[PDB]
Amino acid sequence: YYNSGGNLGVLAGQSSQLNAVVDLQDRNTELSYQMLLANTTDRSRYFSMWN
Amino acid sequence: MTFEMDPINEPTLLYVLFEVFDVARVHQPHRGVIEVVYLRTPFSAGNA
Amino acid sequence: LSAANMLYPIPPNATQLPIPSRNWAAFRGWSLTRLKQRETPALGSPFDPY
Amino acid sequence: RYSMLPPLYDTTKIYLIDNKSSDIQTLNYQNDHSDYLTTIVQNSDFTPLEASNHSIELDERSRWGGNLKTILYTNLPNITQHMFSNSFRVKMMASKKDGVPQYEWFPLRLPEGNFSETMVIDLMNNAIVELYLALGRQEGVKEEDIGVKIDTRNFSLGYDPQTQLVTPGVYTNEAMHADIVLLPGCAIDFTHSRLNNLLGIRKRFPYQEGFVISYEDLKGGNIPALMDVEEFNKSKTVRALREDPKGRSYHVGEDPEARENETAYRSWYLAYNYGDPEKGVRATTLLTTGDVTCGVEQIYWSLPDMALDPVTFKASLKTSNYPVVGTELLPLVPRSFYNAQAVYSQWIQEKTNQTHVFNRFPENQILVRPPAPTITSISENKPSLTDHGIVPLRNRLGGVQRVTLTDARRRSCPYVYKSLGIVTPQVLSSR
Repeated sequence: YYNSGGNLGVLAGQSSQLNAVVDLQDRNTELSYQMLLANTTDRSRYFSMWN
Repeated sequence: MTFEMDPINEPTLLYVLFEVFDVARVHQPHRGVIEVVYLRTPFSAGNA
Repeated sequence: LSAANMLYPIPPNATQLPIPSRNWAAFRGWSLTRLKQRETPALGSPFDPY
Repeated sequence: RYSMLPPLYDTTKIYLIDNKSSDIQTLNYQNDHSDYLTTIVQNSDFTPLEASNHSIELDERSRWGGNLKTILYTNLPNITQHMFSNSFRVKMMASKKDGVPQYEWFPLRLPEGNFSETMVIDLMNNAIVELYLALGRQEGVKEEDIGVKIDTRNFSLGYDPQTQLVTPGVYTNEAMHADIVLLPGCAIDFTHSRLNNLLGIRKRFPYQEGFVISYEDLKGGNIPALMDVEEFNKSKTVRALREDPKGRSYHVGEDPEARENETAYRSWYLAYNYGDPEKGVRATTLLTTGDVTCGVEQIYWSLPDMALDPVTFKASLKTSNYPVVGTELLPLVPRSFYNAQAVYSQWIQEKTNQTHVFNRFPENQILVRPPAPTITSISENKPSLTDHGIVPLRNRLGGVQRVTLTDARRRSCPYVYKSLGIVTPQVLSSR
């Protein structure tokens, strides 16, 4: 799940209790990640680990 | 904005992308304490 | 990516498509394309029945 | 700060409506008014849903903490699978051929809807009958020895301390309080039922799970047999009534009258304040008011993405452990009536309706229809307007709040029709 307030991921310190992950269904992580890879590496090779 | 496009025999969508600055600072003062501050400008929190 | 994702419906056979919105500041630029409704799952909700 | 517009000073209002869930079409596309997400923005020109990223800022220097005057309004039926009021176990006879009987516990189910304390009792016995009309009459057991039967009237008002029989020849037709008649080797289970409180039967020590009440426990509460009226010319008296129209023996303990005149029908109401108050039933139970609502169970409220963790509560993401902000009592009320028609309307209702469903045995003085008690109480969903105390707020309230309404067992209550809150934040103390 990404960009979904319905199932927003949590990542905060037990003592803090204040979630550090603030997502908005307006953003698009999925696509963002894609383009990112095509700019740092050769998006033609394959890598099973990350499928 | 006014987009003129070719007609298609099926429902479509106009995917727009208002390139902005989606940045966030992470501050860790003490052990087991994460304080973050997001800021996407323009379009801070929707438009109204 | 750094950009706000917007989605406006385009009725079948439609040609013109206006979109009103206003920015109080200055961004970076525009970027756009076209997608098919059937191939675009309605996000935000934990499940799309259609 | 409202991110845009101009910021406002102290004494502001942030409303959390249920009329906003339809517009958020993307978040509550699975949950119904129990844990939906709302936009506490309300700008008025930015289309339905928007401002998901925008946050309603509050200063770093001082923390707020406003009231919370919510407006709840449910519509929960009297009986439903949710509150565990539809089912209720009860060991009844299964077969009896060649003196080869048997008893086995069977879970019963009641339809959703029907209310009224009297109507529910007739339904509890109606379930007893349908069980017999599927397993009973096909195997061996007669219509006479039907185990378990809820009543309401006192079976010892006409009893005389000499003869030991109900001199009227008929049990007094006037309900007092509901109970549970039992036959040899048969009881009712109420470990997983709230129908027990409805009858007006609570344990002195509710903290101990297991509300079993067998026939063996109802010692010293035998129902006094009727007197043979048609055979009273000068002598007879001692001779109790055995049969009647259609011929249905009352199941006497034996032929004698000494230590016997009694039948094999243990009563709960007789065991209470007529038994021996030292080792009887009156040691672990208690004669309480009926109360249709079954219990004064109080719901929980919470708003994780806005109100601070109340003292010892901890942050997490699950609808079964949200940080409660304040508790309210469920908006279900009792509505006292008064039907003088009762008992007299019973004699007429048998004609209003086409078929005697409840009153299948209009002959037997024990397996009849329970006399309709005076002052019927019905549930009435009243829209409450509570007054919650001051609650601290976050450092930066979210755009899309999460209004949750937890129950007693920590879970959604699919009977919420209205659920809105108003918050009026104000400064408390600086750092």
